[PDB]
Amino acid sequence: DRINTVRGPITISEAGFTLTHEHICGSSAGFLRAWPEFFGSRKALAEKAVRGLRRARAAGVRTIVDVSTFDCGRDVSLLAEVSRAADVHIVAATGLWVDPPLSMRLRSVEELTQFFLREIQYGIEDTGIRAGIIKVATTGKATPFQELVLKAAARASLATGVPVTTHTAASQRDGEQQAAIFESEGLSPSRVCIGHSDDTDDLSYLTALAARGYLIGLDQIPYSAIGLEDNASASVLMGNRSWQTRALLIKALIDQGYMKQILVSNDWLFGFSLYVTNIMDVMDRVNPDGMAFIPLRVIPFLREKGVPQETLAGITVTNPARFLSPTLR
Amino acid sequence: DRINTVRGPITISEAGFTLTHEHICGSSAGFLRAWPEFFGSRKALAEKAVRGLRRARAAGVRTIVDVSTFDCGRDVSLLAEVSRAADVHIVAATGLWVDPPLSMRLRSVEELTQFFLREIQYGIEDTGIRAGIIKVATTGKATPFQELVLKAAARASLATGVPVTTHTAASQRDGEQQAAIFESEGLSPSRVCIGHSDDTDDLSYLTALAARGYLIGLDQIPYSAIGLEDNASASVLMGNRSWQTRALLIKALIDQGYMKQILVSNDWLFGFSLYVTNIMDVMDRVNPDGMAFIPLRVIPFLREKGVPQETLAGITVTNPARFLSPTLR
Ligand SMILES: [Co+2]
Ligand SMILES: [Co+2]
Ligand SMILES: [Co+2]
Ligand SMILES: [Co+2]
Repeated sequence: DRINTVRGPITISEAGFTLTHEHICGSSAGFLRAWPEFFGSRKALAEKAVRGLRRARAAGVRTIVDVSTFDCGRDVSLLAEVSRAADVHIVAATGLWVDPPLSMRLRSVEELTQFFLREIQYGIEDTGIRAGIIKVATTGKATPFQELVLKAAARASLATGVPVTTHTAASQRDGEQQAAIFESEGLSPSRVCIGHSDDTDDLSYLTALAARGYLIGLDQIPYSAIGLEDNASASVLMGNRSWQTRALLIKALIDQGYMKQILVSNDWLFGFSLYVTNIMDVMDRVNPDGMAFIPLRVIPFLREKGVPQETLAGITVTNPARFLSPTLR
Repeated sequence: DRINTVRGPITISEAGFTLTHEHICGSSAGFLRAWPEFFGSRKALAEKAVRGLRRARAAGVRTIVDVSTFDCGRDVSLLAEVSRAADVHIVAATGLWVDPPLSMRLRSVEELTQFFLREIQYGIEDTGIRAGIIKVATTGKATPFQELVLKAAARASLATGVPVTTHTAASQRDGEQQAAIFESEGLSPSRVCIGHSDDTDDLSYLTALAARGYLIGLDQIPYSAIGLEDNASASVLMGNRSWQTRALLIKALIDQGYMKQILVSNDWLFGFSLYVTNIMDVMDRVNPDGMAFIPLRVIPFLREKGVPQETLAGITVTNPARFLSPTLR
């Protein structure tokens, strides 16, 4: 029926063209509040985000999913503010990313489940803003704590119908262990997106997941450190393949007959404190289109390579709606 | 000649009997706001904290220094709220503890100096509340990042006259390396307290630092896991020496001529998310006096051993006043 946004519950039909993996600000918990000058200021960060969202909107984007968790420095009232100013829906996330603090690392699976459910059914902090997605992450084989997080995510999903989205190291085929763990919890693959899947050339790894009912997150399309290979921080972050190479996996998955299982995005941000301090400037130099990269560059590129209009709109409208709309299957 | 508190600057006289290493809540950045139900509720924690402070105040305490940092879950507005309600002065801290998030770990010594100076000179978050102390931490030999934190603290202190206080593993003799770094930065030992120094009975270690002019933090006096031996968390946290063993070190340093270098405290808290879930309950079971433990139990203990009121007054009033009052020397 309805989807939780930072401005309240909306009908599925209001989502329209959705980017399913983005960030307003990728930071750490409390870091934006304690040190806004890292980002110019809170106001300059907010203005920059509103500019970016209005540009993506002019290009046809109606909704983004901010998959920043607690430990990724999600600041939900910032998300609320830029949503209202830009008139772009924003779905906020719960879950845990790859930098949980000690107060999280020491929690049991039952405690974590209570936490994730809190931010979905009760709200995030004291904002009354409720998460419409759960974000989790592994980086290679899951640590014992990550195993907890994945189970807690599956359980929160199973109690609410809110889907799970993942950060992976696709090159190490993380999606296979993630999926094995999600299924052990009785979670339906149709409530799970295996993200960062565009970082691999292995089309078999992808179609198998797709054939199992999972969604495939081809969500870092503009990421490439070509031309700046000596920037270590950009190189680890963006890798060494072209955006066209990343974008061509969309076509490949379509040609295998799995367009229904594809979600595309930019994984873009407007502030970034988690690498070298000017990583955001370096990324903006790589992709001046920001979040409008998908509608402005990827969509025409794919149409030029022969992909039908109906298909590109199914991937950017139908699939996100079917993914976000609350269900157990 | 004034000390910053959460309710504004106070005179030296107003500080009175001061506990120099305490916590309202030991947690992680943003944890209390994201998950207050871990602590019953923010209201239940506040009320416990307020009752706690009123009790300490009835026992003679006028001021506490909350040495919770950003990454130790400092919530300065909670500190401001409980300070007003109980009419106990609270000095807030800057610095970093042992759990810095990625957004902190990637920062340079120059950036860390900037952030610490922000919190001292500009204010904590958007509160306008200024830190009156810098807290740093090592656990054995400093990591590459902890070296940067220590250097940045020395520099911040050097620019403001605001003192530095440390978390140590006393058994690893951390004070010796902390001192060497601090001195290499040209920071006066009179502006530094080497904390958690009561965890060891190594007097040659303590008197060497005390001889250099360092203040010695005997700050976990009520910590003892005697009785609850099989409690995993309580033993690691509190060790196996009785409180009277910890307290005797105070008398030890007095008798070796160092009463002016001694600062005493409980290292007590009213919420704690950094160990097993019910750690606060267990600790309250050990020390039902809370922050009143120092004035109600430790002070009379020393008095019975023949330590004059004049000497006790100097340790609990004069010493904290000389320590907190801004100076480079
Ligand atoms: Co990611
Ligand atoms: Co992301
Ligand atoms: Co400590
Ligand atoms: Co402490």
